[PDB]
Amino acid sequence: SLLKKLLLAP
Amino acid sequence: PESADLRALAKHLYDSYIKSFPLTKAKARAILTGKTTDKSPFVIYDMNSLMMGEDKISKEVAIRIFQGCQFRSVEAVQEITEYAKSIPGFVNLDLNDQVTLLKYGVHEIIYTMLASLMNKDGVLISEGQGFMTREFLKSLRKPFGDFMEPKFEFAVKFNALELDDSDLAIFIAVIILSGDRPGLLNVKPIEDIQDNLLQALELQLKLNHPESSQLFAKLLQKMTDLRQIVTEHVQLLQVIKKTETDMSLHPLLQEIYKDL
Ligand SMILES: Cc1cnc(Oc2ccc3nc(COc4cccc(C(=O)O)c4)n(C)c3c2)c(C)c1
Ligand SMILES: [Cl-]
Ligand SMILES: [Cl-]
Repeated sequence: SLLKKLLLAP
Repeated sequence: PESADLRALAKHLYDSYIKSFPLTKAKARAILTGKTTDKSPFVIYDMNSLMMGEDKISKEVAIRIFQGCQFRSVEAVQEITEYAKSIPGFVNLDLNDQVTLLKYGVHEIIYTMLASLMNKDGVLISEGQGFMTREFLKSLRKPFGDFMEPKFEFAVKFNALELDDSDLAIFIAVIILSGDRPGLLNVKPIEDIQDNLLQALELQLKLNHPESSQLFAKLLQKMTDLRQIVTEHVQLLQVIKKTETDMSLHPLLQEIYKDL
């Protein structure tokens, strides 16, 4: 998901 | 002391809040009051001034405004996500639970922070570059005329509590760490973090607002109020996406609104 991707970007 | 640790947590959250949110309430109230040193915001109070501002800051105005709010929401979701990642213990939670906490909590935070940019007469837009009047927003054609009014009503009441950025940083953290969101896989660790945040919030309010009777209880109630604000918003969105056509929804919002 997009939220997951935002959460993973350091 | 356990209290000393609660103050360090409060400060950590404030510092993170400053790093994550470019426009703070402190900066925003300075603009709304005029104390600001920067250039005054461009005021949008009617159709003509909106046209002029589209140059300073196909679709009908009401839709353009509505979608403008949606784009700002997308920007806010990203800022809030960065802030959530700074809350101690958050990044170590099950990744799917982090998604769930954001999915069900971002709008409550968006409306909390929007209040910081509002007064009874209007709202700051594009980080203080413009000021759109409440009068103009409710002048838009239905159903867009009542899109923001409930948010303005909430903000006037919320702002009457006179919270500052330090109070807000903890208030927002508590909301994000809600162990009752639908579908959470591991509630206990979220609740333990929230319980600590709640202790920090209580101490913050007793120290920062010594004369404000029952401020903590009032904030717990604002948390409930915010969920009702989101419920109504979601309800209005479905009325719009039922009578309006050709409208495009940002994928990040489509994801958040799904099953919600
Ligand atoms: C020049 C110009 C200025 N603003 C324009 O349109 C906009 C563009 C961005 C905006 N940001 C806000 C702030 O209000 C918000 C922000 C976020 C969420 C919500 C909400 O209720 O969900 C409301 N308003 C009113 C905007 C109106 C246009 C189309 C042109
Ligand atoms: Cl106000
Ligand atoms: Cl919920």
